[PDB]
Amino acid sequence: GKPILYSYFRSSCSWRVRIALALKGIDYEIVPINLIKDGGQQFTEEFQTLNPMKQVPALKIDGITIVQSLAIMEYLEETRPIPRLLPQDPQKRAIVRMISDLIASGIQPLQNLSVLKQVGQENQMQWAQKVITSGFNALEKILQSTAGKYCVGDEVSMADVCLVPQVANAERFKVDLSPYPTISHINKELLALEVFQVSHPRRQPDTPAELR
Amino acid sequence: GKPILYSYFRSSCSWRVRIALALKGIDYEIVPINLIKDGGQQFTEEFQTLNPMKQVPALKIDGITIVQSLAIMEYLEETRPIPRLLPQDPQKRAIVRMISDLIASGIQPLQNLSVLKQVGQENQMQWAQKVITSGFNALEKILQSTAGKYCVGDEVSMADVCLVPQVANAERFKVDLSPYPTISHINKELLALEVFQVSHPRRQPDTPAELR
Ligand SMILES: N[C@@H](CCC(=O)N[C@@H](CS)C(=O)NCC(=O)O)C(=O)O
Ligand SMILES: N[C@@H](CCC(=O)N[C@@H](CS)C(=O)NCC(=O)O)C(=O)O
Repeated sequence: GKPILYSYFRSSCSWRVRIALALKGIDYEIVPINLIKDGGQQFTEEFQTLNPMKQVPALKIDGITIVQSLAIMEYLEETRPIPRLLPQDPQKRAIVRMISDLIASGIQPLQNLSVLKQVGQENQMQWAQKVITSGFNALEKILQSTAGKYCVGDEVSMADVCLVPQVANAERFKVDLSPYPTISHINKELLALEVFQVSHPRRQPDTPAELR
Repeated sequence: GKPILYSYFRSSCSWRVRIALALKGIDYEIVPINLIKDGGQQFTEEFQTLNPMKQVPALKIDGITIVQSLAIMEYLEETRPIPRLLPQDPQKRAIVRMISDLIASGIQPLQNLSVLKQVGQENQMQWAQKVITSGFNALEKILQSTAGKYCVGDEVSMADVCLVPQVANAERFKVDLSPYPTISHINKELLALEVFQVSHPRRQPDTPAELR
């Protein structure tokens, strides 16, 4: 059977994996998990047995179940090598992983749904904006040394796969991107590639009709 | 020159790297970065040029500067292969990375100093406890399927290197570990190994005298 991705249309972490799967040419099926309706499907007993962390994505592939988007992408990289998400040179690989982790560990978790719920309605917007602006202040500086056409040199990497979904989140939270011209430029360049379009939140099984 | 690690004695993420460096037998120097005194040395202009994200660890090695503890550890794994932080089988590698990311992306960032400062004095303790108990609820369930002597089978891996420092944080935040017998058992087993002792917060250049 085809690999099965458990995804939510609006989920940044899910988008990451959908981009990687498109990049690697892997035909997969999606099982949508609605993260918001009736408290969220991620809390169901069935989904909790799939991922005790109660998050998407989860990928069933090659007879196993993998959670954590970067762990998934590293698995895909090791088993379906081309196109490469990571370059061959260990020093350049470290830079790609550094940027991916800055986003995936340093920004996204602090603006995740469950965290925003704990912050509360009155402060969640400002909180999300602060986390993202702080992260992008740093990332924009780093990209001055690392970026070519893309985040790390001239080939698409895992850092780019993390960048686009986090920038879309920045737009959703009404963050001013004008002080981040390099993030902005690279984001536009990546969005011109088919693998970032076919995988897009507005083209998902579970995209609400009003957003298609 | 020897590799230079920028570290804080109490930093969980720094401990990770110190364990990996000990594991790989790499002789290194530490430059302490005091994260608390006078607002924190991580905000100095000099440290900001080292790491715009204003966090430890940072490692200078082989003529480059790497930030992000998991990116550092993956670099060390690729360049100094034994003892292995990741197993040879891509499916087992995915499990090690999943657990490492659960901790490093799913728990630690939400109990980091800068986040606790934004939560505020009145709520930070309860916040940290909630994040850690939620993460450990999930992790303890996952380890039921994955763990042998250690988090993933019978060889120490990157998941173990992430586990111990996060458990020490759990102790510092007064989290009840009694419902986590597998995390507790594995933690005790790893703490019996020299590489987790030589690297310990209480044996650092910058350990306050009262804690030595
Ligand atoms: N570090 C993770 C985080 C996964 C995650 O936070 N997923 C979000 C969607 S982007 C989620 O399922 N949140 C559910 C919730 O907050 O209740 C990974 O990269 O897979
Ligand atoms: N994802 C990171 C996080 C690094 C991090 O949060 N470091 C903490 C120490 S454990 C820090 O320097 N915090 C400084 C602050 O919060 O101002 C990594 O694994 O290196």
